[PDB]
Amino acid sequence: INDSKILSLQNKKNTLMDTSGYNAEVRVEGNVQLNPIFPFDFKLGSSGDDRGKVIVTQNEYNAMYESFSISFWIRINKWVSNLPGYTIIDSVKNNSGWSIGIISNFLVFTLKQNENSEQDINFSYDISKNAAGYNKWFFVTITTNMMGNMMIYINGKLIDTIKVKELINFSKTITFQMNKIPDNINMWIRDFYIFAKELDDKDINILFNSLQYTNVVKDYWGNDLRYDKEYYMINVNYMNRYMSKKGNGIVFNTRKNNNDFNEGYKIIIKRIRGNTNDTRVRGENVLYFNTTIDNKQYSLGMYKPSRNLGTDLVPLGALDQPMDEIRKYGSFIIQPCNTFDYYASQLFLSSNATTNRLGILSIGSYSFKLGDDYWFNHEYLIPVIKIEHYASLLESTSTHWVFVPAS
Ligand SMILES: CC(=O)N[C@@H]1[C@@H](O[C@@H]2O[C@H](CO)[C@H](O)[C@H](O[C@]3(C(=O)O)C[C@H](O)[C@@H](NC(C)=O)[C@H]([C@H](O)[C@H](O)CO)O3)[C@H]2O)[C@@H](O)[C@@H](CO)O[C@H]1O
Repeated sequence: INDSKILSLQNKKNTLMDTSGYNAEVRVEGNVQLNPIFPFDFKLGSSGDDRGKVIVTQNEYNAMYESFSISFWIRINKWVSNLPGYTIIDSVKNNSGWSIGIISNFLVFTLKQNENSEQDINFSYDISKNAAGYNKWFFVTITTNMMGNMMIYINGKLIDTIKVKELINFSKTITFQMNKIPDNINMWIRDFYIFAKELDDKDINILFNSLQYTNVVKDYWGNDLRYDKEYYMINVNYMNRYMSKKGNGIVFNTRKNNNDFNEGYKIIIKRIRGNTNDTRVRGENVLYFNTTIDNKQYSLGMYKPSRNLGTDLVPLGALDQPMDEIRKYGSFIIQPCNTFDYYASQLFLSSNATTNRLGILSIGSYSFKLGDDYWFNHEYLIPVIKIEHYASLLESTSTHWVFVPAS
């Protein structure tokens, strides 16, 4: 409910300001970059004395702090598991207030009563699902009740709760600056809001969704997915695998460098149906995939395997196919699929480049012959389309595909 909003930090015509009506002073110092297109984020780094600093000084209010909520979008790169301690958003003055910091895989909200007494709650990201760092946009919501609980949500899901110690002096200043605690990282923020009440589960999820274009598909880091751009296409079940080729088949190989994404072939997404005013990829767009291998441009498309892999299964491969083959055998309908853990998409086989769905793109290990195979079948982990009878796979995580920018 926006009637409780008492701070609203936003980029408006390339100027950070408070749009809430309470007109807090916003000062910008040093290397702060503002994004002129959505989501209109500001960017800070950790290097230099000219490091980047946003000071928000609230105006005449702090008379409304028995319950409050803090909400914002944030992205950190490269947020590695051994990250040193950093304060990033600080509102502490004379040893009381609150603070937001990061260390290792933790983001920590600290409610500071005195120099001696101090409570914190945190979100610790799942390292097993983020081998290359948690470098994706996420939505933080912190709700505090001075006579109740102190909670943190991430992407609208509750993570950590603590009872507040019942007896605090709040600072009028909020300072966005990446300050190390006695290699270089970047930080993006947008839509930093403070509410003068304790938001509940329902309001937080309404808020969460209201700040996104739900039908704009996202890349792995949460930025808008785009046509005519090189990506690494990776399946959620097999994040430790890169795309390769054998014969006319696409095969997935195990990564040598698991702490980043720089292996295998790159795909470019090509629009067939969609909005031409921009380059963004949207749900119900129909599209196809190109990839460049040994300087020859191929396109992804179905092919007949050496043997039947299973009922209703057809493998997806890299073929030198003319546009009419792409239409019949390699056109897809994309739908966004965002989870707490990842920004992904589902891909349905298009009937002749229409929005009519014939199957779903999944993945699996199958034993058959590719390339120069002759005498024996071999196990290959391949992208595979389940035709017609794919109802059980709709909820399956094997149909969740992500796209990591390959610059
Ligand atoms: C049937 C069964 O329970 N088998 C057990 C194994 O289950 C498979 O485990 C492998 C891991 O080695 C995979 O996780 C596989 O899951 C998927 C997958 O590959 O991601 C889900 C996909 O939906 C499915 N694809 C399609 C198109 O349906 C594939 C696919 O069926 C296979 O890849 C084809 O070979 O499978 C699990 O099914 C696993 O628990 C092992 C561990 O011991 O135990 C087997 O008993």
